[PDB]
Amino acid sequence: ADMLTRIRNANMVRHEKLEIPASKLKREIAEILKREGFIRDVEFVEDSKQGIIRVFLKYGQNNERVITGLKRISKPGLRVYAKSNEVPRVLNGLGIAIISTSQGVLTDKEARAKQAGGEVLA
Amino acid sequence: LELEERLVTVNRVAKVVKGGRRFRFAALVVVGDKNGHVGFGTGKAQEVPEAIRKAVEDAKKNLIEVPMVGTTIPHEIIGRFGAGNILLKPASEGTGVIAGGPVRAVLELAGVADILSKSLGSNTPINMIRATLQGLSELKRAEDVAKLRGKSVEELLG
Amino acid sequence: SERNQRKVYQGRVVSDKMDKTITVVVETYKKHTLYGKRVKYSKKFKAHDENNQAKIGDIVKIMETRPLSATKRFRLVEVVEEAVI
Amino acid sequence: PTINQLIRKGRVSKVENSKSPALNKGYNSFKKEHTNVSSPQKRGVCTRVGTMTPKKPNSALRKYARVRLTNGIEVTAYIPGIGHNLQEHSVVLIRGGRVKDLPGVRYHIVRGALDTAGVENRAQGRSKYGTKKPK
RNA sequence: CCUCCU
RNA sequence: CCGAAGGUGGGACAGAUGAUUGGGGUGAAGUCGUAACAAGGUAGCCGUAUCGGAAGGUGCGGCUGG
RNA sequence: CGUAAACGAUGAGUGCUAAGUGUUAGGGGGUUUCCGCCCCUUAGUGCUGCAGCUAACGCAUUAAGCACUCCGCCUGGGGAGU
RNA sequence: GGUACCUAACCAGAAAGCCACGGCUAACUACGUGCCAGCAGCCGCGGUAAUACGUAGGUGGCAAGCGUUGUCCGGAAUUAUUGGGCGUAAAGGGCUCGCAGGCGGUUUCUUAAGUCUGAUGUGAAAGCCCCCGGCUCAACCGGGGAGGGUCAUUGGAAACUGGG
RNA sequence: CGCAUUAGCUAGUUGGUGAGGUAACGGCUCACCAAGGCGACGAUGCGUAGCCGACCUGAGAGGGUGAUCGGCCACACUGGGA
Ligand SMILES: [Mg+2]
Ligand SMILES: [Mg+2]
Ligand SMILES: [Mg+2]
Ligand SMILES: [Mg+2]
Ligand SMILES: [Mg+2]
Ligand SMILES: [Mg+2]
Ligand SMILES: [Mg+2]
Ligand SMILES: [Mg+2]
Ligand SMILES: [Mg+2]
Ligand SMILES: [Mg+2]
Ligand SMILES: [Mg+2]
Ligand SMILES: [Mg+2]
Repeated sequence: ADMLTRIRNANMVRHEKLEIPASKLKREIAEILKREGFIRDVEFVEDSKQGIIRVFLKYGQNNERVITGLKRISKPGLRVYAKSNEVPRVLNGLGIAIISTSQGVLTDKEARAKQAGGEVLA
Repeated sequence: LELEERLVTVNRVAKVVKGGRRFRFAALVVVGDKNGHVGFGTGKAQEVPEAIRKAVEDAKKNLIEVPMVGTTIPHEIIGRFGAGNILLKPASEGTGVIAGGPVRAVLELAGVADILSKSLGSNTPINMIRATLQGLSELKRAEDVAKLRGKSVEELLG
Repeated sequence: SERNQRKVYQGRVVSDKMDKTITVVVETYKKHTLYGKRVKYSKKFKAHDENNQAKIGDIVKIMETRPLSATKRFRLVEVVEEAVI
Repeated sequence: PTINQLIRKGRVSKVENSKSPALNKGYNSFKKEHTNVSSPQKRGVCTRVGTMTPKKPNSALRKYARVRLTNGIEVTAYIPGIGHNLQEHSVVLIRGGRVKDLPGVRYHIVRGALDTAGVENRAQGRSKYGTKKPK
């Protein structure tokens, strides 16, 4: 359940789109990523598997991406739980961390406000 | 542009022939504006002028610019070339160029005045520090990122 | 009465054979100091069950008391869960 | 190593060894035990005075003492200084420096614990050879 | 087959 | 009654020391050969066995880092 | 008995990331009566070669690439696998 | 203890030092030795022209001392959680089967141990430190804070990890 | 805190019931019952050590120290008892 490597690998070879097995949180990550401007639309099909639809992330609609050099790292099975106070910022801004909360995500202000740091990405 | 040149090192190198050892000098020279531009330099295993000539080409070929938010770089970056590994980390005002030897030369002639820099492997490792300064230009200041993303500058930072 | 409560614990009953007595095992996940992984810790305890009601599997609550033996320090306040076989 | 591996078996530091082990052992007459005490010098009695050839690429007659310390450990130690400071079987104080040439000689005899000379009329830092400054 | 030491 | 010290006993453990003995390290210019590095003059090396002043040799199987 | 240069000197599992060409055992589908040719495809086994990686040599969908899980192992040379 | 401090002469008189100067790290020449005598933190100097040895004359730091030896941390991303590796540099177990352990597809519901979060109590004094004041500034003393907890107790949140 | 080149340890030991003792709870002591308790999350053994405020160092993580000064503990020629 690592979309990040799927993205990195396709992003490296400047692929137009990629089909990632869908899960609720992998759906909710792709939309966080889409907040910038990736994904145009997907095709929900008759469900046989729970993810056959995939995420269909299409960050390279044109020849070259305006949003290129996508990079992620902080995804270990050893759980890394952030304090609302001590949520990090990727590159001191210019990068986001998908901090899984009971009710919120994203910036440093969206930590002391929202609360549960939980997961931490880059 | 108005370049200043700095001599990093001059090592006597040698080829062996039937006669014996035949010596040349390989000079390594950093060159830069002191205002965002800086060049690698090689020295063609002969002299310093040969080094300067190649340096002044590499300033405009390689490091097209060194991004500079104030008197420091935009973000923290790890420059790696071979076993070169430089940490280049943005500092506060009045910090100084805290860096070691060859790294200092680059950052001084780049015009960076406030930076923290640790070397994690050492041997005229200017190529590694060059790759980081380019890696800043991947996400310079914030104008590109915002434009690349599809956002404003204050939207991106806060 | 406005009494400050003693430290209360809850866990599975690992021992019972000892009559008027049990061993309650408060399993928990302490973080390792350096490496930060949640390691499966387990503290055994010694509580008192006068009736001899508890058995293997019971996720009982226990509260601190006067020292009821050399090792015993708690009472069976209530059998919350009642596992069988 | 995996995190699980690092938990199961931690990291292990390198054991750094002292360059002067003989000055680290005290002694007790009563218990007849060495004690762990960080000494800067040790008194001893010279059991043998002589000369020894250095290793390559050097040649010399390097004057030394086999010395028996207060802690009961027998060391070899270099008699430093130009001119005959070699001395004979007698009490002496010792120091912690190796003679790179002489293999086994991990200690110097301190010049000034008794009758010494060393290099007389030293240029500067005139305190290394027991050179009493004349007036 | 061997080719003293620095 | 309990009971310190003491006595007796057979074990356990640790250090020191011991005729002699074993390899090890080190040491400007000792003796013997020349095993390895080139196809190193019988390609070398690995495991094992056996033999031989000594490097080593030979068998069997393996490897190419021939 | 329990060791080998027991070697790919490369732990196992999983996913992802250009191509080209042999070959082993299958499968499906072309017009065709088959044979045969052609296309596709699974699992092996080779060679060449992108990106990426590498101190370099080289590796490259049979990764030494990009990731995650778990195990084994390393920490200057000798002394000593004593 | 007729001791600190003041006045007032004799008067700047009484109050300069040690170490270092190949390179690291800003800092050289005569002579005497002749692989000797000696030097050496490391690299290394000396076999009859020694900028690193014996002597003789000559210079940057910190300031009655500074040299030498000993111990600890740093430099050492050199035991690497932060932050390293294992084709050939040291390093893949000869290969399986597997107990424990570690780790585990997707949805939904519920739970709330973990996770997060609010509030309350303590974590002396000194020391170091945030504002820092006072004592002429100091080589020093006071107050109000802060840190200090894998810490209680209690009320939430419930995405994620765990349980049904 | 170190050592698995220390893997089994324990027999008032583990719990009960009763009696006694104690300022006081209690195998704390004893009687009589059972058969427990501890341990790979390292018991047991061996080695080392007063612990803490702090101190030194370091970007920090960490590492080392615990003289002087403050707090808790322990001891008072060696050992036992009131
Ligand atoms: Mg030969
Ligand atoms: Mg041969
Ligand atoms: Mg034979
Ligand atoms: Mg083997
Ligand atoms: Mg084989
Ligand atoms: Mg092997
Ligand atoms: Mg298996
Ligand atoms: Mg370190
Ligand atoms: Mg090798
Ligand atoms: Mg190897
Ligand atoms: Mg293998
Ligand atoms: Mg003690």
